[PDB]
Amino acid sequence: GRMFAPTRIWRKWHRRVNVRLRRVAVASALAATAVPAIVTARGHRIESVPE
Amino acid sequence: VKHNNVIPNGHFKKHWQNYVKTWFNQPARKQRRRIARQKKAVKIFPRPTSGPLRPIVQCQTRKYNMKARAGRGFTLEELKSAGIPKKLAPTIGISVDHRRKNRSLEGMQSNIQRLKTYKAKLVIFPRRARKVKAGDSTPEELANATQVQGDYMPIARGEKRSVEVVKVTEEMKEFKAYGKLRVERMNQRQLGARQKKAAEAEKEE
Amino acid sequence: SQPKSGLFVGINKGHVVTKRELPPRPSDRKGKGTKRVHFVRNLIREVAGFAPYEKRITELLKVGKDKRALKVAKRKLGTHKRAKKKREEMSSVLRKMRSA
RNA sequence: GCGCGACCCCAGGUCAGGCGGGACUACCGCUGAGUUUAAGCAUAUAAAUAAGCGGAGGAGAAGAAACUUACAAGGAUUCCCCUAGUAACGGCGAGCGAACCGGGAGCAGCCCAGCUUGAGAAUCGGGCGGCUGUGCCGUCCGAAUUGUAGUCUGGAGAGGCGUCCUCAGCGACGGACCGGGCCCAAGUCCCCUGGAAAGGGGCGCCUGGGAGGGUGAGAGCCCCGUCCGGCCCGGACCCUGUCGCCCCACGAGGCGCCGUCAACGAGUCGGGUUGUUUGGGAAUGCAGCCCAAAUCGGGCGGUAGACUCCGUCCAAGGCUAAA
RNA sequence: UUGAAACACGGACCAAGGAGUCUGACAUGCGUGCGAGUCGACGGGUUCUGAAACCUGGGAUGCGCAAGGAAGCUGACGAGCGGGAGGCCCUCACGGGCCGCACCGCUGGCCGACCCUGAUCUUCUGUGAAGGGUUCGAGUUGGAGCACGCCUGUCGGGACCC
RNA sequence: AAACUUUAAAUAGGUAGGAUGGCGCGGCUGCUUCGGUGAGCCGUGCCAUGGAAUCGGGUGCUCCAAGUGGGCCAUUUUUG
RNA sequence: CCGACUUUGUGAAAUGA
RNA sequence: GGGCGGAAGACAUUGUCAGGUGGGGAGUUUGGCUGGGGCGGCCAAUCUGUUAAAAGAUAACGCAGGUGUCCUAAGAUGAGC
RNA sequence: AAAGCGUGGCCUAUCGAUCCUUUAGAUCUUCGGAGUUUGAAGCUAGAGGUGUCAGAAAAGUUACCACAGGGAUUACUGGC
Ligand SMILES: C[C@@H]1C[C@@H]([C@H](O)CC2CC(=O)NC(=O)C2)C(=O)[C@@H](C)C1
Ligand SMILES: [Mg+2]
Ligand SMILES: [Mg+2]
Ligand SMILES: [Mg+2]
Ligand SMILES: [Mg+2]
Ligand SMILES: [Mg+2]
Ligand SMILES: [Mg+2]
Ligand SMILES: [Mg+2]
Ligand SMILES: [Mg+2]
Ligand SMILES: [Mg+2]
Ligand SMILES: [Mg+2]
Ligand SMILES: [Mg+2]
Ligand SMILES: [Mg+2]
Ligand SMILES: [Mg+2]
Ligand SMILES: [Mg+2]
Ligand SMILES: [Mg+2]
Ligand SMILES: [Mg+2]
Ligand SMILES: [Mg+2]
Ligand SMILES: [Mg+2]
Ligand SMILES: [Mg+2]
Ligand SMILES: [Mg+2]
Ligand SMILES: [Mg+2]
Ligand SMILES: [Mg+2]
Ligand SMILES: [Mg+2]
Ligand SMILES: [Mg+2]
Ligand SMILES: [Mg+2]
Ligand SMILES: [Mg+2]
Ligand SMILES: [Mg+2]
Ligand SMILES: [Mg+2]
Ligand SMILES: [Mg+2]
Ligand SMILES: [Mg+2]
Ligand SMILES: [Mg+2]
Ligand SMILES: [Mg+2]
Ligand SMILES: [Mg+2]
Ligand SMILES: [Mg+2]
Ligand SMILES: [Mg+2]
Ligand SMILES: [Mg+2]
Ligand SMILES: [Mg+2]
Ligand SMILES: [Mg+2]
Ligand SMILES: [Mg+2]
Ligand SMILES: [Mg+2]
Ligand SMILES: [Mg+2]
Ligand SMILES: [Mg+2]
Ligand SMILES: [Mg+2]
Ligand SMILES: [Mg+2]
Ligand SMILES: [Mg+2]
Repeated sequence: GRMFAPTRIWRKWHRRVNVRLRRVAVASALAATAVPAIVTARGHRIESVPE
Repeated sequence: VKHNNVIPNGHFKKHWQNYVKTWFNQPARKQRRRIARQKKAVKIFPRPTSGPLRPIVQCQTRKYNMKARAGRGFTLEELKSAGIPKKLAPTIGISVDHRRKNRSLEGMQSNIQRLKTYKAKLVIFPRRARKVKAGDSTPEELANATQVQGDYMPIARGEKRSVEVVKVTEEMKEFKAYGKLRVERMNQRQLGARQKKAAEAEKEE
Repeated sequence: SQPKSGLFVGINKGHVVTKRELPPRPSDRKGKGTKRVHFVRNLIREVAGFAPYEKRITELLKVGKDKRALKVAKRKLGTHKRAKKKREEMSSVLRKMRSA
């Protein structure tokens, strides 16, 4: 038979975010990279990088 | 229904799932239109990509009467008074609209000004190689023509916000503008009875 | 016609813009009757004759009962606007027949 | 006992041709339900749908206002956004529901019939023959005067005038899009486990190629490929790019002057009534029946009506890409 | 089911499949962005792994910023009291004073419906100094909203499954 | 004497038990009175040992929403 | 079943206008 | 003699409206309470007294009854009795 | 005479929503191109009625019967 509530193409595949909220998010993505401690905590091997 | 809510009004009683329109081909629409524009430009090299020219006109409809926008074509009267024949304006990239009417010198002269500027900055290649006839342009002029892109004449939509400072005259202060505004509402309301009373003066008096 | 008053309310309200007088267009003469077509329509009028309601309207006018002539013309033609002018044209055709 | 011309109509296995059927995504036309909702149900809703019957193309349909607006007005068609779940409509109940304005996508206008060769059918077809072969030419027969061609389409136009301004083709080489093929970097170097090394360890290399697949297990380097492009072949081409020879006119068009002409689509519009349809409400469309036009004229301005004024357009014929 | 061990129904056993989901409108609660604005959602430009991302327009697109009327139409002339968090002053402190957000209660003003009212001024039916109201508003004297996300609820959709 | 009552219980009902109170002074009124006469309000200054017992943080204010809307037994009053 | 309009033309008298 | 021969004849008849008939046919409805339901009754609106247990609320197809009206006076009031 | 009484009957029952039609009123508003001028819709307050009385427009039969259900509910048994 069918499945219960068969999936349909008109689910909400794409979601919207406020353009200013994308800009806020990308600014706070940049601002976190300028920190060696969080770049390290995110997993990258930074022990000979100069500055 | 149940607890306090706005009363439902869903139009979901027909077979709407047979007519749901999903937009997943939207990016491909954009890409297809872009290829279409690119190849139209390549075919119409070196004509301007914006296509033919358009008039400054006013919008209709009290909501928008104060906002200018682009029209469909210059009326026969503009094309005649600019020295740009009827049959030939679409030939040299000027639309023609046989249906419009001009009621104001201001609009007519504004559209003449657009025509004159366009004819100042238009360059036209000869129909043949060496035969330069009237309306063409010089070889050295033709050698520097490119495909101008975007809106080569932007239409300012509404008049600029200028807020200057002037004297407050007493002949300006004394003006009772609200009373003014009510008085011609009276004039409009009473225009029926006043002209009836008047016409009967001719009938009997 | 003459420009607006310039004040947003009232008799002939709106914004003042200098008015322009529009040169005549074709279809400003649209239907202006012409010599030859009046000829053509005259001749076939005489060759063909009159319809029965046209004849009855002639009779009502040659009696003089113009209200009844209008009323039957309306019941045939359909609208007051056409009934009145068909009555007017049959008054024309009846004066031009008593003229001689 | 005649020969005839036309008209209508026959039969022709006459010469040459065109039609039927098929697939269903989308498109056009007719037809057309009900379960359901309305907590019953009878109008309404389901639905101007499903089913039924037909027609095409690669898109189809629509399309150059007998349009909207009341503005400072706009200006063909189509689709998206908003208008708007709004005006409206509805046992004013459940419910139903568009449009103008504006923003975008794309933009393109055209051609007939009429009054207009009458010193002259200038038009078209078929047979036959010739060639330069999607045609063109010579000749015969025929269609057609119950009108083929030409000018004109309301933005006009026909005339008369005018200094004036605008008109022809053919080659050549390409460019562009389309298809197809051929080729294209680097370890299979040493040790172990293992049926197998594609695994572990060492030493190396490619990388505009670490997409992917194959191969006896986690393969960039064994194979096909992938990146960069290169080379050859063949199509359609009729889009445009540059070169050469041929030089465009008394004809057409444009521009300007004129005032005299200035023809525009009929059982069609319009009206009544009836059924359906619609958001369309004294009736939105459509259809039947009956009534039945006009040329100082006709249709609209979303409340039926008479009058005065105003704005607006010109139907009843046709074609038309793109979105 | 008021009451099941029931002389109430289903159930022999195992394996796998099997039932509140997805969508449009709304609502409260919460988070985030900005905040009298907020949305870039339909388009355009760009994008060398990209149906992604990024930029752009809006000067009026939606919602909000203003409501009352059926419609013509008119459209907020600037708030006091009681109680109160917390801050500050006096006292050695107990106790007192002042300023007093939010919120609750109270009494009013202003705009509009409806009624009432009329000095003046004007284009003679308009304006409206003054004064109003046991009535009415989903008002005002507090700008608080726009967008996205999520849970619950509602309603239409097959709509928890049979 | 359920559809009669003079009389008339018990249990159960309501309200009050202060800081949301009073008194002085000087003001408003378009109400009220013969009238500062009252009624109320307004500003200010004074008082008011917390005004019976016991107990104790509160639905105090609001939002969204679930399930439920078949009841049954007992002591006592009680209708067929 | 029935009336009116329609296909539906031609002309004659009698009563009504 | 340009009639194939008759009969009816602009009536029948076709088309469209209009009225009557039309279970031949279609669609649908056919209330609730109730000591099962049906019939009965209205205990569905609604009044007074009682049940109703000395505030209020309080049920049953409990009891005894009422109502769907009547009135320019049988309303207002003043005087007199 | 006046105090006062009087917004129906001495008090407790005697009655009616939406849509529609109709009526009363302002010297009211709209018919959205501007007017004159009938019609139409409005605004406020009534009436025409739903007695199943918070208000569908509505007769039977089925033994030929069908379905979803019910011990919320009868006829047999048992129980009080
Ligand atoms: C004779 C009339 C009948 C009745 C009304 O017309 C019935 C309507 C009312 C309704 O609910 N919607 C309808 O379609 C029916 C009414 O008003 C009464 C006073 C009297
Ligand atoms: Mg399957
Ligand atoms: Mg359905
Ligand atoms: Mg139903
Ligand atoms: Mg149901
Ligand atoms: Mg049913
Ligand atoms: Mg519909
Ligand atoms: Mg079908
Ligand atoms: Mg087409
Ligand atoms: Mg909205
Ligand atoms: Mg190895
Ligand atoms: Mg592999
Ligand atoms: Mg290789
Ligand atoms: Mg290779
Ligand atoms: Mg149909
Ligand atoms: Mg109709
Ligand atoms: Mg009809
Ligand atoms: Mg076409
Ligand atoms: Mg039981
Ligand atoms: Mg047992
Ligand atoms: Mg059993
Ligand atoms: Mg069972
Ligand atoms: Mg079993
Ligand atoms: Mg499982
Ligand atoms: Mg905005
Ligand atoms: Mg305060
Ligand atoms: Mg408050
Ligand atoms: Mg649901
Ligand atoms: Mg006693
Ligand atoms: Mg008691
Ligand atoms: Mg007591
Ligand atoms: Mg039947
Ligand atoms: Mg049935
Ligand atoms: Mg029953
Ligand atoms: Mg019984
Ligand atoms: Mg009831
Ligand atoms: Mg009691
Ligand atoms: Mg007395
Ligand atoms: Mg009184
Ligand atoms: Mg009495
Ligand atoms: Mg009414
Ligand atoms: Mg109008
Ligand atoms: Mg009533
Ligand atoms: Mg039976
Ligand atoms: Mg039998
Ligand atoms: Mg039982």
